[PDB]
Amino acid sequence: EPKKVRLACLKYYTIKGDTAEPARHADRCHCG
Amino acid sequence: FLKETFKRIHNMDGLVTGHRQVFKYLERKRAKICFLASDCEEKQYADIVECLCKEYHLCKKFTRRTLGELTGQVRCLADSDKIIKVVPASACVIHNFVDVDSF
Amino acid sequence: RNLGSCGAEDLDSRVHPSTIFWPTEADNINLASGMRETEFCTHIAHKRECRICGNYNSVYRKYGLFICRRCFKENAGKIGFVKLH
Amino acid sequence: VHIPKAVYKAVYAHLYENASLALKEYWRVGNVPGITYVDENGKLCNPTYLHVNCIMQSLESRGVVKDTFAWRHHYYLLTEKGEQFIRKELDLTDDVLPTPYSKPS
Amino acid sequence: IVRRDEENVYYSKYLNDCIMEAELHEFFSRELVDAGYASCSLCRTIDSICVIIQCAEPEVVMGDNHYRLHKIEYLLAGRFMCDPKNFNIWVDKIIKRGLSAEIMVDNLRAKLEEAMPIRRAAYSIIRTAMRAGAAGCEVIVAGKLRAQRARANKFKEGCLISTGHPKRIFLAEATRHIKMRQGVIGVKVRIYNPNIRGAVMPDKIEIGA
Amino acid sequence: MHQKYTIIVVGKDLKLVERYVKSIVKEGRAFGISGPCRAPVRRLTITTRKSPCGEGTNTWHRFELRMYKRTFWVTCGGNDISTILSKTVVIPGIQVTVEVEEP
Repeated sequence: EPKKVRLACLKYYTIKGDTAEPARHADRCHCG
Repeated sequence: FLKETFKRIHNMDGLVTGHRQVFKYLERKRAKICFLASDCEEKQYADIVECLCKEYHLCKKFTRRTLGELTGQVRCLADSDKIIKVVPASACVIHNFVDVDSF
Repeated sequence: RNLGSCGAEDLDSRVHPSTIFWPTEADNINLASGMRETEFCTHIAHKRECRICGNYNSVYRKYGLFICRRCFKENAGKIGFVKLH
Repeated sequence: VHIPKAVYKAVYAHLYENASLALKEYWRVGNVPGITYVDENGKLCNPTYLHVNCIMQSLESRGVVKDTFAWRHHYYLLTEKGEQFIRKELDLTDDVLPTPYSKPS
Repeated sequence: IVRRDEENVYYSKYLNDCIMEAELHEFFSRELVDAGYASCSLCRTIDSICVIIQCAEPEVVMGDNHYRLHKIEYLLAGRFMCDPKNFNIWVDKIIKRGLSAEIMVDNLRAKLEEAMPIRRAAYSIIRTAMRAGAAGCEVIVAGKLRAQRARANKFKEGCLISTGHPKRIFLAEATRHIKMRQGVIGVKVRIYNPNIRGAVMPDKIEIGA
Repeated sequence: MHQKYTIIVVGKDLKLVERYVKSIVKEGRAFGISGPCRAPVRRLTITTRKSPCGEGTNTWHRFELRMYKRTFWVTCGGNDISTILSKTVVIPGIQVTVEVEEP
């Protein structure tokens, strides 16, 4: 019964649309 | 105008909402165009879109509620009448696409 | 668990590859083509049942009927069975 | 319960083309050999019994189709209302009609 | 001299279609009650399927523009894995309905579900049968007709035979179940016609002078 | 031209199967077909308890199904592919009497 974490402007990875990422252990979006 | 084809699109879909969907539709997706929410919650919220679009097909217009109208994102009773508040959206993107009358 | 693995001496001893001799009984094609899905019905076993009343007890497999006995005296006349001698 | 839209369209189209649905009373895991769709999967794949059973249950409860259980099979048939509905989702127009209207021959 | 495992193919190929027949009969009896469905027969052809129905008035089930019937044909294509358009259905009509128990019992159930009294309905059925030409007819009603205690009363008129091989031809019986408020009401019928198809009952002697 | 053909007939009633026969043989006198080979009768047997439950004296039902089979294979050279249909049409088709053909 784990509960979500609020979503926000995580896309600010780049200061100004520097297109960087299209974290603990390096895992792929879903599987690995 | 621009109020009938979206509906024809929606039965086969093609429009999307929410921030995560658009960006994943902005990059690695066939983004034709999208009619934005026009700098609502934050301009930078959408400056992330404009900057990437101009850095990497769309335009802007002030009609968010309509964006929720052509979008089947409002509770429509069988009588074909408004019920709930037309759910504002912003992700706007268009994919299958299947306008020309406007341009 | 997609990256786990065990000592090879512990992997030569896995079961015979020849699938299993426990398939469900399907009368026609309409039945099937062949999270919880990992174990919803993994217990694969025969489930042959009356094609009339869907019961697993007292099913006449003889001649390929698959008809319960109580669900049979009623339809025997329609099928063609007749009570003589 | 998380039924994709593709299954909805495939079911509705098969309904229109044959105005019917001779389904089975099954609840395990399996695939229907008739209706098939090719989307995301990338090839014409069958759907699973649970999804279609839920969909047809909704349809019947809504009056679109009516059933007629006999032995172990569900026999559904759609009405005038259903014709006036299925027509809407599949982008159809009034003039188009189901195949059995014409001659099977 | 011969192999018994081949002819078993034909034999098992004639058993399958008999079972196919009966499922259809149940389906019809549960659906085409408004058309007075009586029975069904099937001529398995190598080319297609031809089905000959027995209804009191086919025009009903026949449907305007034959729409309903054509809908039906496609439906049975799905279940039997047969290609549609090869499942042609032919309708046939019955004339001496009084000679058939099934139609009369369907009529009786229809009447009873209206809350029509049992006696009047049964005797209407019976005079119908004797008008159509009948040597006898018996009717029955068992269930919780009035009080919690259940008892059965039977009506009749003329003679009815209930023994021998002749009971397998000249005597046609039928039954139904009725789901009413108090509980299941059970009704059954039987008509005796010794002159059907010009077949003579035994123990019958005619002499000329 | 010549193919060596066989005719199978199956049925559960003895009357029609003995009536189909006369018609077909009367029709084929010219083409050279000859009488049948009446095959051993196949006896299906089922014994079932006469009650839906165990009670009273134990009484049994004895159902059976007889299947009759007549086989004319005497057409062969006397009948060509097209001429076979000549023989399978003039006969009086009965609603239940599957007849299969195979060279």
